[PDB]
Amino acid sequence: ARILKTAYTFDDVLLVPNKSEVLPNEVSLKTQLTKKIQLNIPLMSASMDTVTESKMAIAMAREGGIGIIHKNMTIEDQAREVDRVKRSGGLLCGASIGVTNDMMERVDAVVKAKVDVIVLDTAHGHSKGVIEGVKRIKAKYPELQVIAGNIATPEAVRDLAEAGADCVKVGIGPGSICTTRIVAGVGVPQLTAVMDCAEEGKKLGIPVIADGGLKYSGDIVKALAAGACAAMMGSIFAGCEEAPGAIEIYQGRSYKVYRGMGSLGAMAFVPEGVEGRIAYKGHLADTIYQLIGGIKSGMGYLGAPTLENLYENANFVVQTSAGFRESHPHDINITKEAPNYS
Amino acid sequence: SNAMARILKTAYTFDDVLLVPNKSEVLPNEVSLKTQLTKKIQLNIPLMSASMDTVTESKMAIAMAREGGIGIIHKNMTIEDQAREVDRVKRSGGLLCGASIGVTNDMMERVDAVVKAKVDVIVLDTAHGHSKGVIEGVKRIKAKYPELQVIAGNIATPEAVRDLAEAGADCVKVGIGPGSICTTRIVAGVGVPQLTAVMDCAEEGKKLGIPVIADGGLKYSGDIVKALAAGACAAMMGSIFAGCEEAPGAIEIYQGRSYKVYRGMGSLGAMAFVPEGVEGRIAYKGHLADTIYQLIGGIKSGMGYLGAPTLENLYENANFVVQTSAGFRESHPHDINITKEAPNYSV
Amino acid sequence: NAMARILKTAYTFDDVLLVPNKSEVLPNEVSLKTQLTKKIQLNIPLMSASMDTVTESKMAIAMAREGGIGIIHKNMTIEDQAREVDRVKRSGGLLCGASIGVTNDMMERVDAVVKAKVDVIVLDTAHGHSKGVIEGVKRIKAKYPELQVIAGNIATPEAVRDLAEAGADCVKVGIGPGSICTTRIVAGVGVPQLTAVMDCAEEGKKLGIPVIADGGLKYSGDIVKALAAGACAAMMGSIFAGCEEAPGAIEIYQGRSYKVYRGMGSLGAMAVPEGVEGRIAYKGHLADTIYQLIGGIKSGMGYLGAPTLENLYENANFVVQTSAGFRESHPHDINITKEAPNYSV
Amino acid sequence: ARILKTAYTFDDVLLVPNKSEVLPNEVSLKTQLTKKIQLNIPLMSASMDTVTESKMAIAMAREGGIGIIHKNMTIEDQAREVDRVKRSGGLLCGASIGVTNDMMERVDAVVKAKVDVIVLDTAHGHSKGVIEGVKRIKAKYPELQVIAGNIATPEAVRDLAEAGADCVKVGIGPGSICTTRIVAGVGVPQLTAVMDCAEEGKKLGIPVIADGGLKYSGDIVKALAAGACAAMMGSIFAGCEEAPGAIEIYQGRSYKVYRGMGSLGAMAKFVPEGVEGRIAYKGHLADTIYQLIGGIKSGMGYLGAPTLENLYENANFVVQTSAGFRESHPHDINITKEAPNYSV
Ligand SMILES: C=C(C)c1cccc(C(C)(C)NC(=O)Nc2ccc(Cl)c(N[C@@H]3O[C@H](CO)[C@H](O)[C@H]3O)c2)c1
Ligand SMILES: C=C(C)c1cccc(C(C)(C)NC(=O)Nc2ccc(Cl)c(N[C@@H]3O[C@H](CO)[C@H](O)[C@H]3O)c2)c1
Ligand SMILES: C=C(C)c1cccc(C(C)(C)NC(=O)Nc2ccc(Cl)c(N[C@@H]3O[C@H](CO)[C@H](O)[C@H]3O)c2)c1
Ligand SMILES: C=C(C)c1cccc(C(C)(C)NC(=O)Nc2ccc(Cl)c(N[C@@H]3O[C@H](CO)[C@H](O)[C@H]3O)c2)c1
Ligand SMILES: O=c1[nH]cnc2c1ncn2[C@@H]1O[C@H](COP(=O)(O)O)[C@@H](O)[C@H]1O
Ligand SMILES: O=c1[nH]cnc2c1ncn2[C@@H]1O[C@H](COP(=O)(O)O)[C@@H](O)[C@H]1O
Ligand SMILES: O=c1[nH]cnc2c1ncn2[C@@H]1O[C@H](COP(=O)(O)O)[C@@H](O)[C@H]1O
Ligand SMILES: O=c1[nH]cnc2c1ncn2[C@@H]1O[C@H](COP(=O)(O)O)[C@@H](O)[C@H]1O
Repeated sequence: ARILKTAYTFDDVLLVPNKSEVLPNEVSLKTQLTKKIQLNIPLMSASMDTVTESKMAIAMAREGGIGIIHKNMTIEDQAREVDRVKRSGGLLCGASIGVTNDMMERVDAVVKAKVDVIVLDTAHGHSKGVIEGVKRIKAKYPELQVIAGNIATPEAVRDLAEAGADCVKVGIGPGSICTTRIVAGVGVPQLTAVMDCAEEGKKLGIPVIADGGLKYSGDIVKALAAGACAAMMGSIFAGCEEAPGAIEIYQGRSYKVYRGMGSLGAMAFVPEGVEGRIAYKGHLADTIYQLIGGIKSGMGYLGAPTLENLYENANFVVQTSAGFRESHPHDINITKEAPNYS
Repeated sequence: SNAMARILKTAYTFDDVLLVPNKSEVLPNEVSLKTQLTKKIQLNIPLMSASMDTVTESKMAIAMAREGGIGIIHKNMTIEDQAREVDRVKRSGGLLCGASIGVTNDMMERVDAVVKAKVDVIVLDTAHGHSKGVIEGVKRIKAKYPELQVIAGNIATPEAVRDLAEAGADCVKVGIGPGSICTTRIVAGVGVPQLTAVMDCAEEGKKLGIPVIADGGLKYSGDIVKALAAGACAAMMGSIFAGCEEAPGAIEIYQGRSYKVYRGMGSLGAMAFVPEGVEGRIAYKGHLADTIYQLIGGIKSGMGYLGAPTLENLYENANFVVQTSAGFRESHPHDINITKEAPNYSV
Repeated sequence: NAMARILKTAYTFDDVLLVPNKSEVLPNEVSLKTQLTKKIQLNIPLMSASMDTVTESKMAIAMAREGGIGIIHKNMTIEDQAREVDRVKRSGGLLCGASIGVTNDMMERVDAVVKAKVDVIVLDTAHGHSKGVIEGVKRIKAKYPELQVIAGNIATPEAVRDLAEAGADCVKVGIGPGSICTTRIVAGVGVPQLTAVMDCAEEGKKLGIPVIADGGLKYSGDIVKALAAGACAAMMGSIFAGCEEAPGAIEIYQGRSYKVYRGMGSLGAMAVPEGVEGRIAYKGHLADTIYQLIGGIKSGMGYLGAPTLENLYENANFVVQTSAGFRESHPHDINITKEAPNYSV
Repeated sequence: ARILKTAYTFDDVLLVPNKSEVLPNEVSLKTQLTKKIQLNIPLMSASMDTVTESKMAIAMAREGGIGIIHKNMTIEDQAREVDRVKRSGGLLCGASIGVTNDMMERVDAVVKAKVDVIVLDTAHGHSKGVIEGVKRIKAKYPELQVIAGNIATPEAVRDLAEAGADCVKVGIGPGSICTTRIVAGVGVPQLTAVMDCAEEGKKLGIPVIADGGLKYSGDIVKALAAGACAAMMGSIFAGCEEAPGAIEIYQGRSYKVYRGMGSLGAMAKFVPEGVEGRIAYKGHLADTIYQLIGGIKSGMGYLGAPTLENLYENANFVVQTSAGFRESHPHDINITKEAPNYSV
């Protein structure tokens, strides 16, 4: 038993500005999710039963990103949901697969529906089940793009690449709704996790996704600058009109339900998530607009016209909790709504 | 030129660190939680209830033993009552039982009584185990009862592990200042953050062949995983069990909520003074079995994440990272209004 | 083939404290004079922010009368800004500064404030380490070789060097520390201010170019830290936005007096945002606030044995405090029942 | 301009238990305030007009410590105060002195009242005025014991000892009522200040006082283990019935006034370096001292120290994070009973 290092989350770090010749409106946000799949913006909606069904997946795709359709539904329903996305004009669609007895049956149905990428997503991606699962899928569908997760170490990146994964998803315990670190003791602060895993993925030619723990548009800039090809979000999208669930009103405020897929409610037991509510945000398009503007602003400050040189030119400093207080607005009574800050 | 620097080492508590996932070929339902409390005493689960007058009498010790762990009967009662309590556990189906002993004029009379009642382990229990009185107490007890299993505590340094081991202790108990009801660090200025204490003591124990117990400061199942991964053979809890039906004390209702009393053994109320503990209320939890179910499930999850089929394998292959207070905020659920109870998480 | 990296820990004012020095100088014996630029001297090292809720001619006149300087904001027509500079210049030859953006009409605005005899212009931008600001400085110094130019905002030594080479007479440091700023949150970018000022001032001293510590200052002691770290001057928005001389009416809500204060990057000021809009306490007249700030600075210089600001820089030593140190540093374990004029909660 | 190191306050550190052959009841709290002045317990009350006049100094001395009579009164009044303490049984008494035009005449008057020790008390002890003040006092009164302060660095210890100080007082900005670090930006977190200065004092044979920022008895143990010969407190004693000021009731709670000497109110008796407020009434000094001493004795038992010197020689600190601090305090308990040595 040894203590390796201090590991950082997004709130621990800030990016140092670079000499720039590019204005935010001039930068480009295209990214390769896999070698075969390009996205116009590097944003993905989480594969959760309170975040992404076909309604969300279609809107994400029209905005330039992609939704991963959750697997808490019949194989038949999930193929139906993937098919609904694909027939809505050649939109990209993903679907979640689990390490289950019917894994291949479910894969078979979503490929029949022409899914563009599957996510073999589990609480612990660095495992015999996932590794063998990836190898079976690629042995039957060599061309099927496969994201495998979730992981938090460079050894996991190497092992899953070696299995045939086309992309790996990073994130153990940083989710807004996640208790894995509290109930199991396990996880890696997400900025260090993405940085160390992306470094290994660059050496092997495999992209990594930064999944969970993102709250503000500036957090996405950090995750991309740390080397992720894309950022996955549940909380930021669960309050949008296109996520599942009705709008509930209470004391003049509107809400949507959001819960971990390891929460008691979603599994219906020793849960690794919680259940609750988040503010209703309106249409996804308004949220995406603010995320993309802040990302383009950060790339302007970093002198990055596109996303590759962003990682190469990224220098972080660590801030203390007093630095964090300086970074947020302070010593002001904010009386007006800001569209990208709360 | 090169300058002089003050050598101050940082020590960590459970909330300072996280376990890094390992490659895993084991599912949580396949791991084994057996542990050796002492070379002679095996537990089916690595959990102990604290020797406190608001946590463990015979009712709790019986339930802990039936769940696969052990309870330590507290000594805030007559010698005859403590022997009766141990005896009641031992008559309830050969269950394991422990009893707390103090550095007192009547120490051996109390030891004799609980030995007569067939106690399986005594805990020579003190605020400062790395002391002349505890060292001599262990020697005297082992000279009279060479086969009697003795835990000695509490301590926080490898030197204390070495000295108590040389005195004849079969196991040592680590924890100066981490307990939820404890003020030792505040009033005396003394203690060691518990994750570092357990790690540094356990590593010395591993080299001497003596196990160590991680006593105090545990709040969530994941904290126990950290303590076991750091090398502790078992985890001792007061607060986590004190709200259970099987703990001493009536269930008290106030403004629609149910409470039980929990207090330090060094608080005024327990000692009845310069106290080193406080007295208060915690939420009623219901039956011990439901709390144990959640704790065990969390430990098994952690071992799955670390690929550990056994607790020795957990310790041998565990790596930690340090998190900052921002890391801690990410680790807990954040930016959500939690609306439903979770059986293993409360804020 | 470079890779992303974590360079170091960087500190804000609340992270550090100045170690007392042997002193042979009482606080009333110290001199607060400073060179804003080689050409311009200030009797006290304080500047009011170039914002439409902080500085117009009323504030700039009062700042200059106190011995500092105000920068007239550019959220107005070119003609009105020229008029505002002119009102300041007329009142006894007081120093005045004016804000300029990287815009298509940049040189037209410069022309008009030069005509009004502005003493310094600030090429004010969110990201001063940029081609636009560099080319802007060069163009201005080509048409007006002796016009003093401050360029900002920046946070790195590289930026100091690049703007000095472009011809800047002074550089302004601050990416993200402002009270009303959200740059670090929405874009992910910035450098904690004490470290940003120390590292930029270190480069500036090597090149003979001063640097301004802009943003994030809350108490008079924070200004001492900024000056000890090598800044020639401190610029404040929040500390001045509540004064009588700031723009905006005095608003009363539930027995408390307020004034509006907002980021220039806020939706309201621009009518994707990087600032917020709110209200701060009304503080009465600028003179009362400056008195407390100056007294605090003089006290600090007494503690550090510094008769002059250059001596303060040369002999200042900092320690880092933890959040527990910070709790010690503030009053603690006391129910404060009387207002202190230089301390609020 | 450079960052030297991280500096720590009491809440940043904990003492590691030692092997112990001494029980808390077997330890000795005796200490040398100066080479000439022994205290039976290592505690002093602050020279503040809401903490120490003759009533508090007499009570402090009878408990084995010492009070420093504040100077916010006429020279004649301060002499009478000192005189009351000395006539109450040869009790030890101290008196504060400022860097003032009447400095020597104030010293003359308290010397005639037979003060045991004067404290050349100032915001910045590492200054020419204090250095020359000490030299002048020791020139006229070579045997008069002189504490000089306040300071926060080893260099200040050296310069003050060279001036002739018999003891130096450490604390720039730790006071509960102090705003020095906020308004002037200056100070050193108190545990590091005491450790650095006391180590310098030990080399020179000059003791150092840990003055300010103490909240709990364990904070004093840390100050003494860091090498301080004594601890000085305002807040911990200002609520005692022997402190100046009436007991005031507000909404069923009892309070006394407590304020910095550099607050407006105290200076009026303007850029201040302190605040004014109220703290809880604590009853008689004896009950507070009893808890402080018990906690110190417990700490010394944990460290196996029969004496304050052995405590310093064998003390090892570790640093704790804010998560460590949350563990060190009681946590996850609704406290429902008063404890005499713990509040929050
Ligand atoms: C994202 C998270 C948090 C999540 C999502 C759904 C359910 C769970 C539950 C609550 C069921 N928690 C769990 O599942 N915890 C766990 C712990 C350790 C291990 Cl080793 C495994 N292993 C599983 O078996 C598969 C083998 O490939 C795959 O690795 C994993 O899903 C699972 C967690
Ligand atoms: C778990 C704790 C906190 C506890 C439990 C019950 C009582 C106390 C009290 C409040 C009485 N606090 C105390 O007891 N504090 C103390 C401090 C330092 C020393 Cl050295 C000792 N030594 C005692 O005498 C024995 C000699 O072996 C044994 O070491 C110890 O119990 C005791 C503390
Ligand atoms: C002080 C700040 C925060 C501020 C003040 C007013 C408006 C803005 C807005 C909200 C408009 N935010 C912005 O302006 N964000 C931004 C981001 C990245 C870059 Cl690269 C640039 N570049 C601009 O174009 C100029 C070219 O030199 C100069 O670099 C900059 O002013 C601007 C920000
Ligand atoms: C304990 C403190 C905080 C205190 C107590 C009373 C008054 C003050 C006031 C508010 C008046 N604040 C002050 O006094 N601040 C100060 C700052 C810097 C220097 Cl250099 C000095 N020097 C003074 O003049 C003497 C010359 O030796 C001696 O050094 C010092 O007392 C004083 C502070
Ligand atoms: O219950 C769970 N426990 C732990 N992690 C979860 C759970 N459900 C979803 N996740 C992860 O949390 C991410 C969402 O994090 P968020 O964007 O911070 O809300 C998802 O994309 C999953 O990777
Ligand atoms: O009053 C006391 N002061 C300090 N520690 C105590 C006291 N009473 C019990 N303990 C310790 O605290 C542990 C319980 O800690 P908890 O599980 O955090 O509530 C016990 O097992 C003892 O080691
Ligand atoms: O909206 C904005 N976003 C970021 N920084 C701003 C904005 N508006 C003004 N600033 C900066 O914030 C400073 C004022 O900071 P303050 O003194 O902390 O309130 C100004 O002098 C500018 O450098
Ligand atoms: O107004 C002031 N400003 C700064 N320090 C003060 C002031 N008045 C008293 N002190 C110091 O604060 C100490 C008391 O600190 P406390 O024990 O934390 O309340 C005194 O002994 C003085 O050293």
